[PDB]
Amino acid sequence: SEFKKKLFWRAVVAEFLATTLFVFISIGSALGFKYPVGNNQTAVQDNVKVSLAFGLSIATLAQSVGHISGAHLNPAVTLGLLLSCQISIFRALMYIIAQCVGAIVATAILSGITSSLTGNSLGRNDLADGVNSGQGLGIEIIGTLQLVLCVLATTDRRRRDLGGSAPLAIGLSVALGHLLAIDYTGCGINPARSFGSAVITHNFSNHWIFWVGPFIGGALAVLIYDFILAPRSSDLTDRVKVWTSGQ
Amino acid sequence: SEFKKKLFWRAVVAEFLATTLFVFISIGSALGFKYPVGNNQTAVQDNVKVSLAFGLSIATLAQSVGHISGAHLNPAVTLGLLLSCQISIFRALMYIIAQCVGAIVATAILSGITSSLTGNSLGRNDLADGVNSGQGLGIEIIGTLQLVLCVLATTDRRRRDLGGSAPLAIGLSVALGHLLAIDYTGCGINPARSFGSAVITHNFSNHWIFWVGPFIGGALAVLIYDFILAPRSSDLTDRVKVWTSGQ
Amino acid sequence: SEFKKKLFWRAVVAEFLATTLFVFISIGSALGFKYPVGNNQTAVQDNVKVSLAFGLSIATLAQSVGHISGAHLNPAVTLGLLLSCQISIFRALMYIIAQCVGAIVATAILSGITSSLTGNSLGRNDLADGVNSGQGLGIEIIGTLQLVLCVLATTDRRRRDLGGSAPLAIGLSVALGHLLAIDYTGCGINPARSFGSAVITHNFSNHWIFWVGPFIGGALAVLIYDFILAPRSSDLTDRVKVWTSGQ
Amino acid sequence: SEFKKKLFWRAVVAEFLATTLFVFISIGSALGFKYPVGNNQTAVQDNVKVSLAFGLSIATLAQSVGHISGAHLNPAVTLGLLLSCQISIFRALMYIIAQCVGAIVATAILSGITSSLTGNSLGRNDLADGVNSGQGLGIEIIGTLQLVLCVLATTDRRRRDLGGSAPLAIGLSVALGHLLAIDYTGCGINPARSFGSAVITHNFSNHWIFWVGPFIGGALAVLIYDFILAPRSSDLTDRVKVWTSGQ
Ligand SMILES: CC(C)CCC[C@@H](C)[C@H]1CC[C@H]2[C@@H]3CC=C4C[C@@H](O)CC[C@]4(C)[C@H]3CC[C@]12C
Ligand SMILES: CC(C)CCC[C@@H](C)[C@H]1CC[C@H]2[C@@H]3CC=C4C[C@@H](O)CC[C@]4(C)[C@H]3CC[C@]12C
Ligand SMILES: CC(C)CCC[C@@H](C)[C@H]1CC[C@H]2[C@@H]3CC=C4C[C@@H](O)CC[C@]4(C)[C@H]3CC[C@]12C
Ligand SMILES: CC(C)CCC[C@@H](C)[C@H]1CC[C@H]2[C@@H]3CC=C4C[C@@H](O)CC[C@]4(C)[C@H]3CC[C@]12C
Repeated sequence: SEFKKKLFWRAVVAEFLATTLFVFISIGSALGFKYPVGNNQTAVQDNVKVSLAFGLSIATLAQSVGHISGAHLNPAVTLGLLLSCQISIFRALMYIIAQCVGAIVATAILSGITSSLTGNSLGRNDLADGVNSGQGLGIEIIGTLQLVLCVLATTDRRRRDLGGSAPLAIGLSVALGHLLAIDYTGCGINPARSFGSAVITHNFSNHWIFWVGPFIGGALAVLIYDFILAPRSSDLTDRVKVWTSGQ
Repeated sequence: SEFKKKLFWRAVVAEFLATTLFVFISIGSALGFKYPVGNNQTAVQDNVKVSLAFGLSIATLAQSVGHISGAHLNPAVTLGLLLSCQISIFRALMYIIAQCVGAIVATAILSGITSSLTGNSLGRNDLADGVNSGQGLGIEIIGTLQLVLCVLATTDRRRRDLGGSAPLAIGLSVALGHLLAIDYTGCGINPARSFGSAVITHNFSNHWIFWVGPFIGGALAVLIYDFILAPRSSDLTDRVKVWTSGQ
Repeated sequence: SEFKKKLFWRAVVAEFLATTLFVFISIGSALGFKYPVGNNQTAVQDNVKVSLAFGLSIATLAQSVGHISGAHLNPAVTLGLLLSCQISIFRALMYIIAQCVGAIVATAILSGITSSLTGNSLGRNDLADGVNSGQGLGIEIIGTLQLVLCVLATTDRRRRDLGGSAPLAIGLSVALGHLLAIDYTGCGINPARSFGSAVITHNFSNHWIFWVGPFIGGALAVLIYDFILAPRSSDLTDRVKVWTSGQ
Repeated sequence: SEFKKKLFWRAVVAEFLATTLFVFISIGSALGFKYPVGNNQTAVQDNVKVSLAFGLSIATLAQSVGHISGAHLNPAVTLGLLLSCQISIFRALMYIIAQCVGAIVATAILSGITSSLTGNSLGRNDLADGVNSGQGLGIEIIGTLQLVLCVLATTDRRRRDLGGSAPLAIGLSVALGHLLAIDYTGCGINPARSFGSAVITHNFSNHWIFWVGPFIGGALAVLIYDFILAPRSSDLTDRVKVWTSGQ
């Protein structure tokens, strides 16, 4: 069905390119504070700068490819939309693969560009001092929960009171998550974004947190928005059939 | 009437969950500047970061549950909407109870997560040096007045010139209040948000300010918007009947 | 005509109250960096905080009273709308008087609240070191020019491509002007806002700049938008009659 | 055709004036951190302030002259719209000339205003220490690519899901590019903006990067958005005829 449709592959390529741009721009803005290399200054990372960079990248790329691919740009958001029965399993898998490949390519290109930084971590997400696995896991769970909840509520298609720009809302949610989690874990929040940095830097220390926590948060957000707050008056079998049909 | 309706209880649970997420994310972003614990640095709290975190949390959760619960997320805003005769007394009481419980739960969860911080105040609102009870009370009154005025003017339902995103407007109002009041009192502005921190930290010093001042500001905003600027051409008895009817 | 209409006086009172809230909140956020008084720290004023406070105050109060008074909140913007023949002369004079009185009241209330600050200038706009009268005058002219141009283009009523929130656009224009002019002159940009601080602090040094420059910028913006970019296909006599008719 | 139309010349003058205002305000906000001159402090440039100034200037001027000139304000964006066959070659050339002249005039006026700064570079874009020609070229390419992609996707005219303010989206894209590239190259991103500073400061060191990289990024964005993601079902000859017809 969707395997032989041109629009599906265009959406996959759009997700790949937009994830590449998002990862590259956001991590490049995150690593900007270490420049100039020659100037010896005790520069402090600005959380507002990085959070706004992530949020505006999400908003801009969502405005770019919302009508083309739905503007997922996150394996956790894609998995949440799969669990809310909006996209097919094959589409979700292709989106996750494209996002991971794009993040890896973007991180490699940035590491080539930012090769002058000694000991460059390429914005790799890791636990800060004083934060163990459980606390960072909970922070990631809450951030991805609010992000997936915002995504689900924005793309409900049953609401006539919606106003403003949906890409702006998604970007502000991402920026909120970053303002929350940068000081704690660097705000992984995106399994592809952390996975690309882990692959390029050859460091997978505490990498399971940024793949499990976002998925748990997305699943909790789906459970809440679909069975507590705004239930849908449809049979479960029909929504399960969307996984094998994609419509 | 509303006691036996499923939608009312779904709205109450939505208010509870959204208040939990708001309090947790906002206070976690406020306490982020103290990390890493091992690194001994004279870190300075960024007011822009905390104000944007509060505002974007308000905007995101309002976008999430506006069609479900009305997106109050504030005992002062709920009391103002009660005094403007838009919601029933029972609904207002349930919203206040849910917001307080959610704030307490969020503060407890964050204190569990942020247990590594020595002498962690959990973002407890208190008077700064040089500010007495009256000055902080006035600052809180003005901030809650502008917030409740924005909420009332946005949800007027008689205006056809409204544009953009209403959750964005509410979030920007909250961020404005925080930019005003963080340096003075930490911008309590929300009786549930301060109440949860006071309960968890077992400190109620000058806690009456953050419960009286927001209520006074909300009442003043209701009085202004309903009897000076945009009066409603309806009898007072019919609006009083909304308290016992909820319609 | 308009002297005996209730809506005109409600609009005047709305302008007064919104200008009071704007001046109070914005200057209070500007003076926040000097707290705590007891703590001896070399605190540096954050231009982003003050600019965002001014912009969000403008946006929130415009969202509050746009349908009531038109949300001028600036003697320069009011004079520009008078010169673009949208409001009457009496309405413009009443708006200017109300804005000045509200700014004076707000500055007095804040000085009462911020009395603990030694040598508190109450956010009085003055020329910085290295900037003479001409340079600050030009900066104020450009800032008010872009602000009045944005106000005129937003409230054109002939454009069907308008989107988003107009109060948000006006607030972002104000924040842009502040990001431009805070380091130079403190971004007066509003004759009432500077006038209130000058009256309360009993200091009128270089105060003519903040009353002449904004007016010149507004007049230039009106001239441009009405005779170079988007001319109106109406006789000049009919537009002059709006000054004595108000319709 | 368009040479004898008044609206075309009004659009050209609007582009000139808006580019002048954009360059002047943005570079003035960028150079604000060096004041006061007499006060000897180790002031650090705030990237958030400069990025927000650029973005809000773009958004405000786009809101001002979108219905008049299309709000290009960038030779790279104008070239991208020419390559996407939306504007004529003569219109693109006139827009580029007007933008360059306006940027030169704005930089000269600001240098007159900011003459008190010793060794004032007038915000001239140059490679930072540790960044060679290739890395800065790639950063500029990516920033202009995302900017032109956002511009093309926003002004598609085939999308009915668009919401919010398009000038706000363009301004947020510009602010995102600045948050990315300020630490690396100062975020040239606009050939006119860098060209004016280079002409006024009489320094063209590494100036080819800020004229080649933005053009490459715009061309890549046009290629992507027009042949990979959202192809148009029209013959190439008809779109080529727009270059000589302008319709
Ligand atoms: C992503 C695309 C569209 C734009 C960026 C690609 C180009 C400009 C980038 C990507 C990889 C980069 C190279 C990566 C590594 C190095 C080694 C270093 O010692 C000198 C610079 C050099 C040789 C870089 C030059 C610029 C470069 C070729
Ligand atoms: C709110 C939900 C959905 C997510 C967060 C819940 C989980 C991940 C949090 C909440 C309470 C947390 C615990 C609170 C206290 C402590 C004691 C400390 O010495 C080690 C960590 C530990 C044991 C935390 C581990 C993580 C934890 C269990
Ligand atoms: C504007 C309205 C709605 C709210 C603010 C008004 C009230 C709370 C403010 C305005 C003026 C203020 C007073 C101004 C001056 C002083 C003197 C000082 O040594 C102690 C505090 C005291 C006595 C302030 C107390 C609080 C105060 C009374
Ligand atoms: C762009 C327009 C609308 C507003 C700005 C124009 C005016 C106010 C500006 C532009 C050029 C400026 C002059 C440029 C250079 C100098 C030399 C210096 O030693 C004293 C100030 C002085 C004499 C400036 C005074 C103010 C000035 C005349």
